[PDB]
Amino acid sequence: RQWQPDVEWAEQYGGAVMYPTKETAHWKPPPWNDVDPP
Amino acid sequence: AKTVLRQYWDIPEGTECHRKTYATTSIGGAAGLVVSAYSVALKTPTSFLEGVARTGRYTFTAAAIGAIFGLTSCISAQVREKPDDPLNYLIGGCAGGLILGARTRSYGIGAAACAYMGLTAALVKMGQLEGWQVFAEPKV
Amino acid sequence: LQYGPLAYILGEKATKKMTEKSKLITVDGNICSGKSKLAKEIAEKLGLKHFPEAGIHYVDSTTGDGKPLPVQFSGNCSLEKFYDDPKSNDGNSYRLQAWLYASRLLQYADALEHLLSTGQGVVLERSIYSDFVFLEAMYRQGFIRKQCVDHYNQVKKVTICEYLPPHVVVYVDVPVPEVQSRIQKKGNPHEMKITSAYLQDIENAYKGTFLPEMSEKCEVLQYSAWEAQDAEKVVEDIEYLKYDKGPWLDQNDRKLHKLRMLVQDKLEVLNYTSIPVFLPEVTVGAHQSDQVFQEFTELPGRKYRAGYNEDVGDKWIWLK
Amino acid sequence: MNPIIFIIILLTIMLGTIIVMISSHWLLVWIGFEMNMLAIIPIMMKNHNPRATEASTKYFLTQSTASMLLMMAVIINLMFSGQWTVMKLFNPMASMLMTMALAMKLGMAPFHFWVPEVTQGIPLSSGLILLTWQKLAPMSVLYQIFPSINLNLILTLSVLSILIGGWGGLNQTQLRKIMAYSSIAHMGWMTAVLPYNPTMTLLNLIIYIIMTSTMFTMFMANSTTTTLSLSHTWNKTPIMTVLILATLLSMGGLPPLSGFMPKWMIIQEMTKNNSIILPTFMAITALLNLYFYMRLTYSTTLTMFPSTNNMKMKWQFPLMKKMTFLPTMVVLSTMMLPLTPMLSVLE
Amino acid sequence: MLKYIIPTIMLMPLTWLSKNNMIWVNSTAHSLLISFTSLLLMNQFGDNSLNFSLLFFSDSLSTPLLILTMWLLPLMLMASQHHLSKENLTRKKLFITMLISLQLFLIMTFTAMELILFYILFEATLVPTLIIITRWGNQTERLNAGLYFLFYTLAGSLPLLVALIYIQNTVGSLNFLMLQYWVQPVHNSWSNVFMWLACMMAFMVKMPLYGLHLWLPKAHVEAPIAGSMVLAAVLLKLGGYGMLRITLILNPMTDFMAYPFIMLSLWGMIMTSSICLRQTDLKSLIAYSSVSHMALVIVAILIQTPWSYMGATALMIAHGLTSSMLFCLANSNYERIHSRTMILARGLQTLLPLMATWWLLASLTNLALPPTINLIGELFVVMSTFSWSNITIILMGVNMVITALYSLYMLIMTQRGKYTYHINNISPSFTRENALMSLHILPLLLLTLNPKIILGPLY
Amino acid sequence: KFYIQEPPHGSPNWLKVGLTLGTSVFLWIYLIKQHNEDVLEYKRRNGL
Amino acid sequence: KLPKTISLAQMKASTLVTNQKGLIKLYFLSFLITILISMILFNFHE
Amino acid sequence: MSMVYMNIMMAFTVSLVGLLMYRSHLMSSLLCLEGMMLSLFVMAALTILNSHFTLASMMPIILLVFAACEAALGLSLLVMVSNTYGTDYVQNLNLL
Ligand SMILES: CCCCCCCCCCCCCCCCCC(=O)OC[C@H](COP(=O)(O)OCCN)OC(=O)CCCCCCCCCCCCCCCCC
Ligand SMILES: CCCCCCCCCCCCO[C@@H]1O[C@H](CO)[C@@H](O[C@H]2O[C@H](CO)[C@@H](O)[C@H](O)[C@H]2O)[C@H](O)[C@H]1O
Ligand SMILES: CCCCCCCCCCCCO[C@@H]1O[C@H](CO)[C@@H](O[C@H]2O[C@H](CO)[C@@H](O)[C@H](O)[C@H]2O)[C@H](O)[C@H]1O
Ligand SMILES: CCCCCCCCCCCCO[C@@H]1O[C@H](CO)[C@@H](O[C@H]2O[C@H](CO)[C@@H](O)[C@H](O)[C@H]2O)[C@H](O)[C@H]1O
Ligand SMILES: CCCCCCCCCCCCO[C@@H]1O[C@H](CO)[C@@H](O[C@H]2O[C@H](CO)[C@@H](O)[C@H](O)[C@H]2O)[C@H](O)[C@H]1O
Ligand SMILES: Nc1nc2c(ncn2[C@@H]2O[C@H](COP(=O)(O)OP(=O)(O)OP(=O)(O)O)[C@@H](O)[C@H]2O)c(=O)[nH]1
Ligand SMILES: N=C(N)NC(=N)NCCc1ccc(I)c(Cl)c1
Ligand SMILES: [Mg+2]
Repeated sequence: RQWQPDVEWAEQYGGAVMYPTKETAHWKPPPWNDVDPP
Repeated sequence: AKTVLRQYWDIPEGTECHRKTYATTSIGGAAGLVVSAYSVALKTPTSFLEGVARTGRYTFTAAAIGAIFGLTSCISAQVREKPDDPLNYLIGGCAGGLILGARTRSYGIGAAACAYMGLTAALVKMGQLEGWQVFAEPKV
Repeated sequence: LQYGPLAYILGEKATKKMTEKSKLITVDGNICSGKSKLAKEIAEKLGLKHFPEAGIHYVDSTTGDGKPLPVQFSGNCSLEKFYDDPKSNDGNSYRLQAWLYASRLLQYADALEHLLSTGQGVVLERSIYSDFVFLEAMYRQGFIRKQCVDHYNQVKKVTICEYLPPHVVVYVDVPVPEVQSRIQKKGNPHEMKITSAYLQDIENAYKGTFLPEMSEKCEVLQYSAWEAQDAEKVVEDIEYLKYDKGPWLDQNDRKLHKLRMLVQDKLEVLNYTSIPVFLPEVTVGAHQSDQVFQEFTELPGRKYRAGYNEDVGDKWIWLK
Repeated sequence: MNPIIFIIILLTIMLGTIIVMISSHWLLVWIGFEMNMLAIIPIMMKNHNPRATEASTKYFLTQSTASMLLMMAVIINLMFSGQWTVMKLFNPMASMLMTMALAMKLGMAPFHFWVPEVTQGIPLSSGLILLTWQKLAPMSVLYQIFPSINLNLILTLSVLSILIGGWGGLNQTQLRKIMAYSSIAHMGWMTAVLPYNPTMTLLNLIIYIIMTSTMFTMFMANSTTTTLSLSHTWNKTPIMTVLILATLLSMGGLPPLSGFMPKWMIIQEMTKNNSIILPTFMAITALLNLYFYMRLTYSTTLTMFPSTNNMKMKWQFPLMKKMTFLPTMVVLSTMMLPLTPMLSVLE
Repeated sequence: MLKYIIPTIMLMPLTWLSKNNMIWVNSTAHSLLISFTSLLLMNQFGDNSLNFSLLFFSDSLSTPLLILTMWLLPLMLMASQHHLSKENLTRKKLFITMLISLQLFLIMTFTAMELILFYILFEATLVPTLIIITRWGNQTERLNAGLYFLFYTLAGSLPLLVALIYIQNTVGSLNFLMLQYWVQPVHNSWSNVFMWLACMMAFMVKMPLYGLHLWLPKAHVEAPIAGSMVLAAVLLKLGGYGMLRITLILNPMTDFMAYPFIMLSLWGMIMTSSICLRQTDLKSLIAYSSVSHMALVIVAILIQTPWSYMGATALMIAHGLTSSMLFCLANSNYERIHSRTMILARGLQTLLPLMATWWLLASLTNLALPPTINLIGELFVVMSTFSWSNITIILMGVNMVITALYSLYMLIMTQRGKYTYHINNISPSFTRENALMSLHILPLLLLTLNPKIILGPLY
Repeated sequence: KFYIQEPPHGSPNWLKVGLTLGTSVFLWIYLIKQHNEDVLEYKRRNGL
Repeated sequence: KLPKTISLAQMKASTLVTNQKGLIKLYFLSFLITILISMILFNFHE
Repeated sequence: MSMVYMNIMMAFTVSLVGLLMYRSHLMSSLLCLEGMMLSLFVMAALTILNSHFTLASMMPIILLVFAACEAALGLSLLVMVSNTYGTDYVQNLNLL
């Protein structure tokens, strides 16, 4: 059957940036609801 | 820029090689200083000396690229006896591209830079001969 | 008018409807602790709306014709299978728990909507505030992985922060040896497979974490199995509470307009229950979800928006 | 926020913009920018969280700085011409200061850094105002001072915005940052043609706003702020994926879609002025935008990403968001090319 | 052209308003009726083209390409409906809509008088084609095939737009009838060298020119059957049609500007023909075969002789039917064994005797057996390039040998030898498949009786 | 009575339906007239 | 007996543009450099 | 030009450079912003007074009113920033 994206393929677009580098290694995806913990 | 660029074009092709090499090295060095200024301002150097080193790396690399291009291009025009020939700048543009490959210690960057700088330099010569405008004055 | 800023501007403000009767009460306890019987008694004695505990098919009961849907439209989450095989490699245990948290979240938004739109109080059986005690027991018993608990806390963190906690938490305390006895008499073949260790973990979470946390912000009333039988004494206690803590005292019309705007929109309510976190137990492949979704649209009254389905008798569709 | 206060604040945002557009006096223009900035800060902060406060502060500092540079240019203009009429400036230092002031307000490169920062930190509806309505007032001023703008400065600003906007979008997974960089590049097209034909500036601006409003409206209907969240759309509202696909192809300038029109017409005006290298370079650089627009179409409409079990619960509820004007906007975002000669109404 | 535009548009409501189980019957039946009426475009005159209106015209170049386009739509419908049988109804209707929208853009593209109108339609074909490949391809790398196909095109097409707008400013019009009378010679200058390249490179990528061809095998390996059919038969010929038109305004600069492309074509046709001898994917072999055949078309167009233009027209039509038939034959095997590997299923003549005959006929036309229009077109080009330079006969002759070698190698490898023992699902050929093959080859061979209608304006 | 909860759009909004159709009929009448005075004014000015 | 290079070039140019600290101090410091360059190098103030 | 314009223009440039070259406190940058307004006020008043353009005599007052109002808003953001982090240091404003 026709291939569709799996979890490994989808996880490419889940990171903080599309192209990881050493500068942005500490970056994390922002909070889901935009609210940083107090 | 206008003053330096006008100096370069005023000197005829294939004559006064040293005067051509000063114009390009001055132009190249200024570009490298511009890059260094933004690099230091946006990506903060760890220490003051590290910032001075980075400015020297970018400024020398840019000046070296500009120096060899002016030297290579003007000698070729002189040796070949072909002043208004775009191929002289194609040779000069590639030589400058190789130095970038040397400074960055990469053969790929040297190969790519040769092609990309060489065509760009040759197009600049056609634009000078043909009167191509990059920032055209509004006419209509 | 469907509720919105215009209806609010024209005088649909919460403080006009709500009175001293306008209270949210939840009843907590272990399994077979009698919370259900007490919950109904408190509701009818105080004239509040009773919500039976939200189970797997709570969402079905509020949409469509209200009847339950086939199991494939809940993911095949099964409480029976959770008892038969807690450590199933199909991920059923946490898929169920993640589903029940979303069901409770939906029920909480419905109960809050009822309170804010009518002023009538509500009685719930457990809630999003107490749902973690089952998560914690499952994890301590090895039924779920630590990555599941991490996923649960992420969803909880960005969902429960939007809501106000219950005015009153009624906890019924029944010891584990007694709970296990009440289970055996009930005679449920699958539920009789429960272990006391699991039950004790449920109790530890209630007393270790839930009740200490609620007391800071709610009116917490505790009763034994025997004291919970006298529903008049329980109802008598509720009517003597002072309601001196909690965030409900900070609420006003403006802040309740925002809350009502949220709880009435069930997709906003459920937005973060589906965060794109690819956990094996809750991730569904594209081919399966596409197939199930197509079948769902084929169920009666599910192809179009409610009121636009000719196969169930909706009329005037060309003028609606 | 009380709904009446929200309405009055929104009307103040619009009023300040309208004051800029109807004013013949530089002071009233400056007041309009001041009024407008005051009223927009509260809609940036309305969710009250550290990221919105940071965005509001960064926005205030950028816009306040540009307002001081604008007033400096106006006062220099007064010194050398003795008048306040909104028109060509009478001093080249006044022209440079106002051009840089207006470039900062628009968020053009190299004054661009705040646009992705601020847009990410505020709600989608506030980001919709920031990237559409907030462009009108500065553009309307550029529309009137262009005869005295330095050509090299304006074309240098335009070229950088197209480059930065294109490269900036390649690395983004956040939809708001994708919109922010997409906006920066589009401003470069708008100002690149301004020295040649301001009508084509207005045409590009109007179409950009239509397409931008469509995307924000569709992101809001689903509460999607990331690429991966948007990849769940196929399993909730399949029609939205098709609409998002068409609008993305249009924002990429692909014929026969509406977004091809502004770039087609701008290329024409530039070439009529014997400008071949610049429009060619801009058109090729715009292929950077097409790449990361296409990437969104792959994860949203042309493939099916994995879903989660709790998604089944969403199937039981309808969309309750207003999505105001979306059916009209999406049709205008995609099907307007056969009516291109209608641009003459902007003359 | 409204008598073709409107009924094509009406195919869309036909498909969406059909009963669920009638979508293929209705769309196929009515698209065949449109194809029948397309033969009214044969009213061509010796001197003047058939000029309908201010927007559309049809000469002897566009008419055969129009007929081929509208003939190909029902064939693609027939070819697609099997592997789309499990698709849900709405997505089937969307698939058919893309094919119809592709026909709409194509027939408008081939009949536009003004070159910017041709450009917009020429570009618009990209959208449904890209959507057909990335949405309805089977494999993971259909996404990459789409990007390569998309960005190869736009890398060349944007300079073309700038040149076209520049030409209108200088000349005052881009109406092709006006250009025939107001055309002026192109003098030597670096500016005209880049005008020439901007006017031509977009069409070179489509053909595709050797060295800009690697997108094509990638696209074919990923496309569904209908995608390959339209791509091989029509979409490549958009570049051929574009070059035949725009060379009008490029003289005399084409004299020396054609050389590097002729060298790429003349050598490229040998390289790609040889590559076919070692291809292991059947679809990739047919894709490389197209590159080799289209190299002849590029040479014909560039040397600009009456004989070469006639050969180019015949080659474009002949290749379209032949290559489309080969993908259909390759796809019929694939729908049984679910692999494109050529060596997987051997000796199929033993198991499928009549499909072996179709393979034989498709191969014979691919190697240009006289008097198929495949040979007529090739022979005319070979005739004309010999006058251009006699040494070209060496490269032309060598290419003929290699083409026969890989064409028959395809036939021997898949149809002859022993059958693969473990492949036990080779069911008898369906009526649909036999009809599909015959609907390619029969009109192709019937054109031998009256070749003049495919020889183009220079006839 | 299929639905457990009465849908918001169970019954057509007759006030809204009347306003909608009244607007369409009003705009068409206003447009048709607008065209007629435009045609007469055009002929009058140009002497047709 | 290159699409990869162009794509690699763009990818590298994208990380230069977007790898930024997010600091108010550094962004406004770059505004000063731009204003200084606009005057000293290109004479946009004339 | 007259002597004064040199120094007033120099004062505006100094505060602009101060504004663009942050240190740590957000309040220091807000002071540079109000310094710029002050120099704009003086330069406007001098130009208007010296030319005897009577109706513009009000312009500098309008400038002061709006800039003060803008300053009140900036102060409000400063305190909201300081409530979150306990300081008004701009290096805390890097979540985005
Ligand atoms: C006329 C002059 C201008 C010409 C320019 C061209 C304009 C075209 C764009 C118009 C504006 C956008 C509107 C497009 C209409 C899309 C209609 C459609 O695709 O069908 C909707 C369908 C509904 O799905 P569902 O919700 O499930 O209900 C049916 C039960 N399955 O949705 C689905 O089922 C989802 C199926 C998965 C998606 C498949 C992706 C391939 C389909 C692409 C078709 C749209 C192409 C648009 C791109 C531009 C075309 C040139
Ligand atoms: C980023 C920091 C910004 C700091 C801004 C500080 C404000 C500075 C205001 C300076 C205003 C001076 O403006 C400048 O004055 C001189 C005085 O004649 C003008 O005049 C000069 O150039 C013109 C050219 O035609 C002629 O008058 C003459 O050659 C020369 O005197 C300039 O045309 C004008 O550009
Ligand atoms: C006033 C301005 C607007 C003008 C609108 C003019 C057209 C109005 C059409 C109204 C009738 C729509 O008809 C309604 O939709 C479709 C097709 O019609 C029908 O249902 C359809 O199902 C499938 C397709 O999915 C097919 O079998 C077939 O196309 C049809 O039976 C519905 O059973 C019918 O109730
Ligand atoms: C795959 C890509 C293939 C690319 C093929 C490239 C072909 C290259 C063709 C080279 C000829 C270009 O066109 C050439 O331009 C120069 C412009 O200076 C013209 O010459 C003109 O400039 C020179 C200056 O050096 C003057 O001496 C001359 O008097 C003037 O007419 C030539 O008359 C023309 O022959
Ligand atoms: C001349 C006009 C036509 C040109 C059109 C250009 C449009 C821009 C294309 C996107 C550019 C960035 O696109 C990005 O490129 C790099 C390098 O190829 C890819 O990067 C990928 O391949 C490289 C090697 O080739 C690996 O080092 C890398 O780890 C891998 O992720 C990214 O997967 C792709 O997303
Ligand atoms: N795994 C799991 N089971 C749950 C959860 N909530 C309820 N259940 C199960 O639902 C069943 C019935 O709910 P209970 O209230 O605990 O038992 P009950 O006898 O019917 O109700 P009362 O006696 O009145 O208190 C129990 O067997 C529980 O195991 C949960 O969050 N996770
Ligand atoms: N070409 C410019 N840069 N400016 C500009 N629009 N000039 C006016 C030329 C013009 C063009 C179209 C129309 I309709 C009209 Cl009435 C006038
Ligand atoms: Mg119970």
